[PDB]
Parts: sequence; C-alpha cells; structure tokens
Amino acid sequence: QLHQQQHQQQHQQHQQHQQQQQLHQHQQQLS
Amino acid sequence: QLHQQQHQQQHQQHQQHQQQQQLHQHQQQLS
Amino acid sequence: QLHQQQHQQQHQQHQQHQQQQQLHQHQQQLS
Amino acid sequence: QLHQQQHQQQHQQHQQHQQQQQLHQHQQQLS
Amino acid sequence: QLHQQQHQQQHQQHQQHQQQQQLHQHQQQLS
Amino acid sequence: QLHQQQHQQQHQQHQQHQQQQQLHQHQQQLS
Amino acid sequence: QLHQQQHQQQHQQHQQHQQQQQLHQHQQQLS
Amino acid sequence: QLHQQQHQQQHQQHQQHQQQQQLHQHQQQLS
Amino acid sequence: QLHQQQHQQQHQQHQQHQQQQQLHQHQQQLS
Repeated sequence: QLHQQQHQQQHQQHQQHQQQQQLHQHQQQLS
Repeated sequence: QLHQQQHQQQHQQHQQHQQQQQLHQHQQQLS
Repeated sequence: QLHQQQHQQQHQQHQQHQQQQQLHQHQQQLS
Repeated sequence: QLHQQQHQQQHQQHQQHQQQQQLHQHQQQLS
Repeated sequence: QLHQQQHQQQHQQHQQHQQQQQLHQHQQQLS
Repeated sequence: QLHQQQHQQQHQQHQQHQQQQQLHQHQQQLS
Repeated sequence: QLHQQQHQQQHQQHQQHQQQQQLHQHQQQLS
Repeated sequence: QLHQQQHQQQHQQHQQHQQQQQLHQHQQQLS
Repeated sequence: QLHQQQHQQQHQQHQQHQQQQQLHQHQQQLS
C-alpha cells in the first residue's frame, strides 16, 4: 500500500501594481 | 506501507509594487 | 512502515517595492 | 497647498539587437 | 505648503546586443 | 514650508554585449 | 581574401517540464 | 588572407524540471 | 595570413530541478 498527498496554496489580498508577476505551482508523482 | 505528505503555502497582504515578482512552488515524490 | 512529512510557509504583510523578488519553495521525497 | 511633480525619460539611438528588451516607467502619487 | 519634485533619465547611444536588457524607472510620493 | 528634490541619471555610449543588463532607478518621498 | 564561418547547435532529448524555457542563437558578422 | 571560425554546442539528455531555463549562444566577428 | 578558431561546449545528463538555470556561450573576434 502507497499513499502520496501534495497540496499547494497561494493567497493574495489588498494588492496593487503586481505587474509582470508570475505564480507557478508545479507537482509530480512517480512509481 | 508508505505515506508521503507535502504541503506549501504563500500568503501575501496589503502589498504594492510587486513588479517582476516570482512565486515558485515545486514538488516531487518518487518510489 | 514509513511516514515522510514536509511543510513550507512564506507569509508577507504591509509590504512595498518588492521588485524583482523571488520566493522559491522546493520539495523532494525518495524511496 | 500641495504640489507634486514626477518626470521620467528613456531616450535610445543607433541601436541593434535589443531583443527581449523591457523599458518600464512606473509612477504613483498619494494623499 | 509642500513641494515634491522627482526626475529620472536613461539615455543610450551607438549600442548593439542589449539582449534581455531591463530599464526600470520607479517613483512614489506620499502624504 | 518643505521642498524635496530627487534627480537620477544613467547615460551609456558606444556599448556592445550589454546582455542580461539591469538599470534600476528607484525613488520615494514621505511626509 | 576573407573567410568567416559561424556554427551553433542546441540538442535536447528525453526532456519533461521545460516550462518558460528560452533557447537563443545569435550571430553577427561585419566588414 | 584572414580565416575566422566560431563553434558553439549545448547538448542536454534525460532532463526534468528545467523551469525558467535559459540557453544563450552569442557570436560576433569584425574587420 | 591570420587564423582564429573558437570552440565552446556545454554537455548535461541525468539532470533534475535545473530551475532558474543559465547557460551563456559568448564569443568575439576582431581585426
């Protein structure tokens, strides 16, 4: 038996001038 | 039996001038 | 039996001029 | 009485191969 | 009475291979 | 009475191979 | 008599997740 | 008589997660 | 008589997580 959990979060609030911004979320699982 | 948990968080608030900003979240699991 | 927990956090508040900023979160688990 | 002046200039001449170039002009005023 | 002056200049001439170049001009004024 | 002057200059000439170059001009004034 | 040779090569194989990748090949010759 | 040879090579194999990667090849010849 | 040879090589294999990587190859020849 194998279990594999991955969780990612990006929260943002009251923001201004987020020019040329990048948010990257990247996930891989192998067997 | 194998368990593998990964968790990532980025919180941001009251922000200004986040120009050319990068948020990277990267995850890998192998067996 | 094997357990493997990884946790990462980046909190930011009342910020200004975070130009050319980088937040990197990187995780790997192997067996 | 309040006065607030902002001025920005970018001049370029006899140029070649300005590939993936970025010119950013950014201005804010508050009260 | 309040006065607030900001001035920025970027001049460039006879240039070649300005690849992946960045010119940033950033200004803020508060009260 | 309050006066606040800020001045910035970047001059460049006869240049070659300014790859991955960055010119940053940053200004703030408060009261 | 003048001879001027320029050669560039980029080979890639068995690849994954080449996100936001850049391959630049740049050539100039003058007289 | 003048001869001028330039050669560049980038080989890559069995790769993963080459995110925000840059390969730059740059060549100039003058007379 | 003038001869001018330039050679550059970058080989990479079995790689992972080459994030924000840069490979630069730069060549100039003058007369």
